Amino acid sequence: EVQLQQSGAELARPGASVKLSCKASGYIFTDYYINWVRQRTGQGFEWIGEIYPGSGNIDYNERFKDKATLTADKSSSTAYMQLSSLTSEDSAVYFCVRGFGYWGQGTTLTVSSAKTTPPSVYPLAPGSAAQTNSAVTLGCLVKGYFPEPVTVTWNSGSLSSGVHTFPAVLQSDLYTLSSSVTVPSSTWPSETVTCNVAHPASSTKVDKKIVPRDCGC
Amino acid sequence: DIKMTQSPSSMYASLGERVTITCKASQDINSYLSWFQQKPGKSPKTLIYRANRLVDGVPSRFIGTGSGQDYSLTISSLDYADMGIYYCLQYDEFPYTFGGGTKLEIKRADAAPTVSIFPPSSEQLTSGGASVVCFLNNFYPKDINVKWKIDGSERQNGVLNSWTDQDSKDSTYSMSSTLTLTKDEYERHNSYTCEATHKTSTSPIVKSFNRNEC
Amino acid sequence: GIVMSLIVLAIVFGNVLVITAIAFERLQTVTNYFITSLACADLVMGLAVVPFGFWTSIDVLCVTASIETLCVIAVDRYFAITSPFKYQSLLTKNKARVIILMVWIVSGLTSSIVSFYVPLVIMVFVYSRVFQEAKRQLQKIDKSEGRFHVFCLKEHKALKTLGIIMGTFTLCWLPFFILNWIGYVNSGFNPLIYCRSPDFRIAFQELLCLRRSSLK
Repeated sequence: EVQLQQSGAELARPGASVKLSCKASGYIFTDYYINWVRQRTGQGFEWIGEIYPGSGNIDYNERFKDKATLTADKSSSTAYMQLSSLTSEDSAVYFCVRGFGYWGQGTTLTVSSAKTTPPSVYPLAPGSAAQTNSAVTLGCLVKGYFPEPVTVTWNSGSLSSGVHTFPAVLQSDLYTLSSSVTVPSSTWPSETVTCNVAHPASSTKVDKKIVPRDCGC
Repeated sequence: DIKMTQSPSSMYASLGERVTITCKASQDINSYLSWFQQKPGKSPKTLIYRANRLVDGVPSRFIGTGSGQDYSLTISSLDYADMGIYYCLQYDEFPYTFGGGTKLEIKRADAAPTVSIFPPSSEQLTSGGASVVCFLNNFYPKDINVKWKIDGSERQNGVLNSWTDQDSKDSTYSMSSTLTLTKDEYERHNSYTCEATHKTSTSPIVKSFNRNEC
Repeated sequence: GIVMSLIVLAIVFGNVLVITAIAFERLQTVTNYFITSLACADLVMGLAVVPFGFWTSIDVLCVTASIETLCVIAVDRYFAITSPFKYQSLLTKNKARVIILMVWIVSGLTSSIVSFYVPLVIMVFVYSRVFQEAKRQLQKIDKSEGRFHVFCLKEHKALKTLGIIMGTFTLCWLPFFILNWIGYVNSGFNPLIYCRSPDFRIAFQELLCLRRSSLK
């Protein structure tokens, strides 16, 4: 039970300003500095600066010198990062570490002129009653949403062994993704199987059961 | 500020062997270096700091050992769960600079995919359009291939592909190809096939469906 | 005039909330024993010098004991750091008083070179040495300390609080020893910098039946 809570999803219009937070709770806040590292899409890490909650020393990295401004809250035991005049290239995942020991959850900040729009979970069931396996693979394609990201579990987290979820590929200024699942054919149509979906950017959670098929196909 | 190269970059080790990445900074960090792992879809879990001082909880098979201007993270007896991207970090002086990370994959046994295609769910259809999903699953080598066929014809226009990183258990590769259409677009054709060609075989694995009986 | 009258209650309040603050257990130390000294050298010089303004007698015994005490700590704090052991001078509690008592009578038996130059000539370097050699250490520390854990940066700010109290009493009484009202200004500046710098913050701001951020 140690952890720095983070927003996970943050939308911001270009030129504006977000103020990410990170509620650490599981240790004594003022016994570790906590840096704020930025890790853009694709890969790579770039330290944004380090602030020592206990004292006040905030050593910024030149680059973000005037861009970001760290700050800590001794009481709340949470720390913040002021990101001013956000630009298209300021979009990335912003991490809040405990001095490079324990990392935070992450906040998928995204600067965009775009308007949010929640997903559309549609269920994919087997076509023509093709009982061609000891198993079965259904899936649920979450189409069109924004911004990133979107948690996608199955059976309310219940199911795990054999479930794949693919990275949201963009497509016409809107994200689209999907998760397939294998189970024993000896189970699904018999026992219930739902697919969960979560879009924090919109604070939108969703469940979609998988009714067999139109009996005709 | 303080460049820190990191060989290798790519790297395929099989289960059991001892893999190894080596980090070398520009300056001289006084063993003020750390090693962590990024796994797709997760926040970085740190393993070692002070060049060799394992973090609490990290499995005893990880070993960091360098000094002055060059180090190296290493694991004897590579475990399946050890797939991801490890990066070396230096905190000797400001600005803290990261390595570039070497990514490590695990060589498994050749395994063809288990493909499956689904027509548009009535639900979407009513909404206004139709997306056809085909799942090329659990296959190794990573290199795979798909091509949509429609009414004997065939095309690759408006298909949304995406592959996954090495799976945990099966340590295999799975891909998802979707060809997004319209209620109309889709209504204009009957046959719909998904052919996947993977080294596994020479005969494309195939799956199809018609829009009528269905 | 009748508007600056609010500047006396400031030299009769902030210096009392401090004297009482010291006279709590944790707030009792050699450092806060000399800082609590400049309280009687601001309150007495406000309820005995500012009002009527023997009146020019206590006007010197007050400002000649300040830059003198400022010379004291600068050395005490030094002896604390240059010390081989923990951070906290060796000046015992009683010998701190015995040493404090001798700062007044010698301030009474007392010149810009005797009660100003001399006390500031060294006081700025005995401290300079400190603020400096307090840096080499500050990070001769293990980088890992604080980011991997499982004198520090704190006591580095306690010299920041004592680093401006000695750095404000200089720009307030220098243009005068080189404006007599500017010198009076450092009467409501110490219990002012002790809020957003040292522990005092809570020590005395919440003593008044929980000020504001008392989980308001």
